[PDB]
Amino acid sequence: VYSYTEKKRIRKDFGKRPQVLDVPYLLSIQLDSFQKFIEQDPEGQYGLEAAFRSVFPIQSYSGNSELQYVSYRLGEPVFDVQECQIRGVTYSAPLRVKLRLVIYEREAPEGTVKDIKEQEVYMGEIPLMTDNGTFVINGTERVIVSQLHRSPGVFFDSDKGKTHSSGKVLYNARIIPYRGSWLDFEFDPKDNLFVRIDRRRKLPATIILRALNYTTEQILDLFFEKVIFEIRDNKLQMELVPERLRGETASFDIEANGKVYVEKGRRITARHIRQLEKDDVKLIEVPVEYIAGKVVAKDYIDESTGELICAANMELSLDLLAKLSQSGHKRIETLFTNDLDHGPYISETLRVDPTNDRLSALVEIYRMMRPGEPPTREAAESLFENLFFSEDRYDLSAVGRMKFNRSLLREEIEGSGILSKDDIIDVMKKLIDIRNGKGEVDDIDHLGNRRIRSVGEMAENQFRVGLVRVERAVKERLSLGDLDTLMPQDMINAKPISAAVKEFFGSSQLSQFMDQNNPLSEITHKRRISALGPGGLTRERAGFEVRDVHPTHYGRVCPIETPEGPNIGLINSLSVYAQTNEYGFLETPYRKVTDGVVTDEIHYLSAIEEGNYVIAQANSNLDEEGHFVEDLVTCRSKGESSLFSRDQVDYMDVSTQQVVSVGASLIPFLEHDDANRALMGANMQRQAVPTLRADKPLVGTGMERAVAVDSGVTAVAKRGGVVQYVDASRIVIKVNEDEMYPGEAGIDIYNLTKYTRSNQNTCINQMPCVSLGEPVERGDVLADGPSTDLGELALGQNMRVAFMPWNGYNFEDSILVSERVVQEDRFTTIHIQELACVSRDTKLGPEEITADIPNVGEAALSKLDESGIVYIGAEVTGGDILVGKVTPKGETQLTPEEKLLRAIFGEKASDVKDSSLRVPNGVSGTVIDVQVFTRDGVEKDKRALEIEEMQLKQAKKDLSEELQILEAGLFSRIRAVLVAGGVEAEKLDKLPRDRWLELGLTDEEKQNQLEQLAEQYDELKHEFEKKLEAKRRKITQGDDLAPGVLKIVKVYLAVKRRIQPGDKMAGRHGNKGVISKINPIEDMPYDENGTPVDIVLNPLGVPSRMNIGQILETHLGMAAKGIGDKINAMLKQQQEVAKLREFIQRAYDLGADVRQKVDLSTFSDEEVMRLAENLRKGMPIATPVFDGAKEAEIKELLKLGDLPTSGQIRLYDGRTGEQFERPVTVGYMYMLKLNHLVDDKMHARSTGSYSLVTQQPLGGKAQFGGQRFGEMEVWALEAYGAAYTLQEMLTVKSDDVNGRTKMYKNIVDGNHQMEPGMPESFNVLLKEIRSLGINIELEDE
Amino acid sequence: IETPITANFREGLNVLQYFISTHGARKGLADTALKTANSGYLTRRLVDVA
Amino acid sequence: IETINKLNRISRQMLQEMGREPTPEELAERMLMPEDKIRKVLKIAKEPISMETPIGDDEDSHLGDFIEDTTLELPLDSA
Amino acid sequence: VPLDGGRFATSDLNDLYRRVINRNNRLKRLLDLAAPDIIVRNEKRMLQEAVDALLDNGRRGRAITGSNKRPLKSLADMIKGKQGRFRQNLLGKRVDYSGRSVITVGPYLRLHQCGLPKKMALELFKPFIYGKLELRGLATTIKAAKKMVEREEAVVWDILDEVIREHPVLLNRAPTLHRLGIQAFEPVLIEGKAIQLHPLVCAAYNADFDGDQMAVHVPLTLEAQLEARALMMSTNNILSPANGEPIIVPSQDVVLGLYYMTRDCVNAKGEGMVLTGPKEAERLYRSGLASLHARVKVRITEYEKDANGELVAKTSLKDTTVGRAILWMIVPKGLPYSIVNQALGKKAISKMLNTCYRILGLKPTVIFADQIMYTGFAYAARSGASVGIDDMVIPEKKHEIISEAEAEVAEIQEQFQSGLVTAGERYNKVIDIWAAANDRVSKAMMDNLQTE
Repeated sequence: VYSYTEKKRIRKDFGKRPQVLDVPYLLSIQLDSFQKFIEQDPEGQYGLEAAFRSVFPIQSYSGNSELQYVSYRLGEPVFDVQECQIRGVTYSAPLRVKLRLVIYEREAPEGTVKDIKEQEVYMGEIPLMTDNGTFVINGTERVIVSQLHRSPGVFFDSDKGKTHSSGKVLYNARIIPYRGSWLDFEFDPKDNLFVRIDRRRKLPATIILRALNYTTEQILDLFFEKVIFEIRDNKLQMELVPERLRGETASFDIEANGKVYVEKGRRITARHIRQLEKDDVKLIEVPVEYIAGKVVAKDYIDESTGELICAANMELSLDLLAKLSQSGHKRIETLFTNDLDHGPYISETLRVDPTNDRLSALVEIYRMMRPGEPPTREAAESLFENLFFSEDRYDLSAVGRMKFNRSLLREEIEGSGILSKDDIIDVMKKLIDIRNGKGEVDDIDHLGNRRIRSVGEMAENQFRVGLVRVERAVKERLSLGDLDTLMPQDMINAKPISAAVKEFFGSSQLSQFMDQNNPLSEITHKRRISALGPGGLTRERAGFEVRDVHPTHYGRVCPIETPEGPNIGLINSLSVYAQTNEYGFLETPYRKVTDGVVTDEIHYLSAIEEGNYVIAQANSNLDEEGHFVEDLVTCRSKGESSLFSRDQVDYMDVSTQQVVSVGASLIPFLEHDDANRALMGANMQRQAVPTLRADKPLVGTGMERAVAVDSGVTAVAKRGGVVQYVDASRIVIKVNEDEMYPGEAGIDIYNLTKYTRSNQNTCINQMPCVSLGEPVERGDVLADGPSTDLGELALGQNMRVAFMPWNGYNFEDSILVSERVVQEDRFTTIHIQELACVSRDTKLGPEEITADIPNVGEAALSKLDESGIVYIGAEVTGGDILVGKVTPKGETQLTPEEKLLRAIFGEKASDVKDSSLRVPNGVSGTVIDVQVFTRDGVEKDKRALEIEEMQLKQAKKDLSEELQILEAGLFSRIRAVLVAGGVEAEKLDKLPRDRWLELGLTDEEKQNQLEQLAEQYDELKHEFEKKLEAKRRKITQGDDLAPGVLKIVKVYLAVKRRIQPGDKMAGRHGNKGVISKINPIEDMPYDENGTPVDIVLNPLGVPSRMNIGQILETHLGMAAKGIGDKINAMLKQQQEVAKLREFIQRAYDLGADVRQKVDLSTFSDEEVMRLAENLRKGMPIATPVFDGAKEAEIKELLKLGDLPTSGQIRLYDGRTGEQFERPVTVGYMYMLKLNHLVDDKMHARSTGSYSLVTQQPLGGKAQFGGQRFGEMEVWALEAYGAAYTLQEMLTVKSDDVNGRTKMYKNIVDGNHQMEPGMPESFNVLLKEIRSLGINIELEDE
Repeated sequence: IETPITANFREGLNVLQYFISTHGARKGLADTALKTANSGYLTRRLVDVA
Repeated sequence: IETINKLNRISRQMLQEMGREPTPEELAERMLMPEDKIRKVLKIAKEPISMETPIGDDEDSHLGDFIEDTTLELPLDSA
Repeated sequence: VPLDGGRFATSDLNDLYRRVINRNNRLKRLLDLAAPDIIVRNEKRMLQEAVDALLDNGRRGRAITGSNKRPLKSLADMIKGKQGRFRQNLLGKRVDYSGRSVITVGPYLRLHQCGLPKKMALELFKPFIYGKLELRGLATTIKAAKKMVEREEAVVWDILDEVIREHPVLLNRAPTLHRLGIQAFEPVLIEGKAIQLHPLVCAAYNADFDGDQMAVHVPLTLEAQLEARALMMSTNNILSPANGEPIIVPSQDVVLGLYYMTRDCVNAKGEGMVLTGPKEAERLYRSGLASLHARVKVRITEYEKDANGELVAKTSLKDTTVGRAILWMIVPKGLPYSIVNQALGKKAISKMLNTCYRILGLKPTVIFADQIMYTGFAYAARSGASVGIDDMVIPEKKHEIISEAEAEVAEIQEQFQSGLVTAGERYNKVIDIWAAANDRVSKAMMDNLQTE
């Protein structure tokens, strides 16, 4: 049923809700981004082929030649991931691209059969992904962080609050392209419409319409609705739709085939418009003054002569109606104007804008584009076609086109790469409808308005940039000259593409280093979603309302995961079950519920599909065989809670464990804690360093099994088998012949490498823990990593907290520890270091490495080799020679006193300088291994022989072992041939193995079989000699080194970092504090058994720091370790296995409403003994998130451990021996060790080297420096009665050279005088003032 | 908005109110992260003339 | 500058034809030049680095740091 | 300057002053020959743009781009912007002799010293133990004293212990938003690589014990020695100007243990028995046959100030306890009996320190506060408080509160369908009902936690 690693040991999971299919693969986001990018597409509208279709084919200006594209392929990598982890030279894979050259003819217009050539043109390098998930770049593993930007779409925004304080509501429209000019439409407070094409200056609305060759009547026909006014010889009669007089005062008597309907002065009410709709009145007699004052639409020309009586956008008068009546134009089509409901504002824009045709519009548009140029037509028209109607220079993001069609309410999800003329009209009509009050302003913080920038999409962007950086020169070389003898191989370059790729992968602010502290922080840094990037959410203009979490982030984005301070919660991380679709949005699964019957099938929902209907939550009570319990079930309706009936429930989630990320959900008691300390828990765990030898934790979740093997830190078995050999450096396996590959025998040899370096200076071991050969299968654990014990994560280890007040030592959130933590190397972390050697050629002499160094005694040279290198494992001390180095010296120019000393004593002091590698304030330790790089031109000179034989021992000897494993089956097949050929049973074991080919049998098929066996042995020898030469060739040629440098010697260290009495280390709920000095086991309290308290915490920290999970976590740890102590007490006697079996069965059936029925009766006796040896140190508990143990279970589970339901049993004093007045809990809980180590941050200086400008006394980490003070400390010291100690800090110890020169002489002679002189930084200030060209002086006193 | 919490930190609360409480927690964290710059520039203003 | 441009064009053509890094031994065998001269020309040609060079994301880490002046000697030697 | 990797470090000012002189020489070459006027005016406004860019580049709409794809920084940007030649090196800059480390909780001492570590005291008092070692004649030259101080013999630590005594050293914590962040104390030789600090004066630092690594600044000269001596000690500046109350008052484990220590209740184990002497009362408490909250009749010797500095002894029958008698034995020769005759808690210790600092003295007030924090650290560890799930309680009233609340919400849902309930009236009704419910929960919790 379960895995064999869970047959070895298993824990208790309560599970008050039944679960469906568990956590998917954790790194599916980072891997699929590439799998959609590198892998070949048959339809080809994906990956690189999208760029190769968008750019290629390229057509030159002459048109006589072009370039065509077919496909691409990838080659095999030269170096492996292990050699690129050890040394590291640009781990990638070369790209192979075939191209064809098409040259047209001069006489024929389409002579494409003139010159057709096919060859290979090199592109550059493309880095692959170590499937574990690390970008391997030159020995330093990295990743890149996924971005979070606003994406191409048409959503709206409101402009209120600060600007336009008169009280005018103004909106705006923003069209978001992908590569081009960002389109902006905004409003005006005097009821107009503005256009800001790539915003620098405002433009009217109708100029972009008149630039598209539009007239006035076409605009008035498309946008406005036209009303025809008719005249029959005496009157004015109109064709009025009756639902148009809403909110208009009637100023005349309405007589339409009956009585007077509406009185003069009465507003049109509901029954009046109802009766006018029922009567179906076609013609309404309106008076003269109603039409006189309106605006006509068409240009009503004269039929007599042809002149313009009235034009468009002209106000009517009393004489104009008489002229139109005498002219015979009885079809006055007056525009319908409704100021309350409709918008006549584009007619006001036509009133403001004086432009008439396209020629008057394009001049103003081209002057708005680039001022300082005479206006032309062809250049402006070509600029318009390349900025608005182009495809190669203007892309529009087909997913964004689908979003355009969704926002404009269309039915076609596909589109072109250019802007059509109907889209602008539709978005202006939508903007007018929003201005009229029919629309709705979309908020920015929707999840449908942000698109995930993954690895592959940003790689597509960088590939497009690097290809536009080459294709211009490609077009120039096509239009350069002759084409017959010129080949396309020497035309397309390979430097800019690969250079842009390597500079983006090694210079971008998102491409940063990893965090090799603990693998949960590794997963955190993997699936991290940032907001800052190439023009994203800059923190200077950070969204004040964007920073607040949106209510649609329920189940998509983890609400609490950020570091406090400058990197505020804008940068987040996605949740557990949520993945990304191929469009680029977030989605989460929900299960199907059909008419109350809860089925099993699940489906994914997008961002815009959540706020439409009922989404149910997991804490509702569910019943057997499908139906519900309570009639009132709370759910989520459009982002709000509601209480309703049964049949309205549409969908439902699977379980609660999803709304937080993995770093929050590893905390089992998050549901009993406040959100602030649960936010603080994430950046308390993600900087934790594991110890040397930790144990199995107590309080975990069931999701520790995922983040394990699914992270990738443990060794994963490929297909299983039987383990043949077990060692602490190498393990092998014998795969069964049923699952064996049909080609040949496959043996999974594991060349595991221990103790590799990290850039956070951590120690990594992968701890081979397997026993002798057991049958293993797919998905097992073979190597427990540096923070895992038996597969699952062992981050730290549990202590015994008795939070009780002490004599001033547990004062304000501090920690008292015992002396038993030092004895068994508990809380011991190992920090290793990396150093390097330099050796560069000079103009007087190259650098050499000799052990013979002048003016150095033999006591410091006895630790070195004959070449001058410290032995492996030699105990180093600060002030010793690490790498011996001589340096050629020039001319000796000294004082005559030292020359007199040289003349008296008589030392020659030849030109050899002492520039050997020494450690400044050397932290002592142990050298791990010395790695020395060699030079192709310079002889290696005797040093790297031993590490060369070590590289030969990790070489072919393992291949010789694999060849011996294959040779065993080969000899078995030879024996199977020789037995079946003839009767040979006693004359084969006595003869040697090599004396078998000389035996000649009869002429039959066994002679051909023996010939094929001899040819197979010769083929195995010929295959062995190839990699026998090839491994030595790779070791020889794998020494690419920086120019101008001869050789580099690496020196490692190992400190092992014992416990200092002041550190930074805490629990999991965010109570960060400082451990005080170590009190012994004698002063600290104890119990009735005699065991002293291990650790003491803050007693008043509990009600003030609002942490509740601490107490029941302590009770669970105490009860579980009491159960483990009862198991140990049963183990102390040679006891019958039957009552132990009953004990384990009752301990697994202790829960009443518990799930996960343990298949316990099928274990053998040795498996029960191994389960007892595993549960020796306590049976661990597993409580899921947002589903906790009720206190009755805690009481009945600690009553099992012989406790009177209190947990506070008789702490005795260690100083006087008395008993306390009220007892304190002596329970057990779980805590972690952090990364903030004491002397790595602590540094202090006395002297050193000074800088250039104001001599700038250097400081920092590993620089031997100190601390300055700002102007705040200046104000603080001027707040006192102190006058010139601040002035001393200003000049004397800072920049006064003669001042500190006199000061050091006063201290070394015992004078203690200050004598202030002149600050040099003020002189630098005076010179910077005089560098401008104005006078400044010092008036003499 | 209408419905408050029903349980407390001891009895255990649900997922919905826990999602609601983040709106008040992280907004206050943003306020105490951003208000210090203005307070510091004001206490710069007051000592600047002096 | 002419010799640097010639060696750059030959190195670009050699990386285009072969497919790996332009090792200067083949350049010395082709252009009949000594190897130390090729090392000297490849070593001299390098653009200097500016005095600001923004490393970190904040506006605190710039130059005027990690570079020291060796003319100002120790006060202990003067004592 | 050449770097360690052979690279060159030049400035952009070199590029500006190179291009200006280049185009000045090109203007000289154009003016020494017959040049067209368009070329001459082109060279002139190029020279104009280059000189005004060398003066201040990048305050108009367009600047010089194409150095390292970053906008260019000129000579005026060292002064004008955030880079700030003034702010970086003129009113505050980098100074020698300092150090910082993690603060560590230990009282361990009297109030005038706070736990400076061993190796930082060796490193920062190093020229001092050259100067006071070369004079006494335990070394020939200072170059031999180099070796004698890196070999680290015990006599070097003896001379260092002679140097460290009577030397108040400044300690400040960034940021210093108030003046009490900087103050001086003299070191003591401890073991470890972490600094320590006096726990009672932590209200003046506004710091919690989690880290942040505050700095230490050493005075050198004798005038700086006296400046660090007189107006830097916390006994000399004890009260802040801003409020009408001092900020060396505690609110901590001291106050919690003192409130547990001065509390009384009528119980068993020797109540109401009369003794003469509070030292006899504390001896009877330490003998074991007593109670900490018992009512014990102790004759209290009460003093009272005269008109010009004398005392009058008045011993009578006063109603007191064991802990109040011990706290009366804490104070030497001072405040009347009405001070100690109340439940001493949060405001009461501030009232005691406020009357003590104002009426009687300065140095007995420092000793009195030191004995307060001593007896607080004693009776806090004597108290031994704890927090469990059975300590905090929630009664059975909460189910009735939730039932009445959901019944009134159901009444709102029934009255909403009548057609006379708007959104604002229902919103105000929900606010009023749930506010009354929260007040009823608060009053029930107060009435159930003050009892039992």
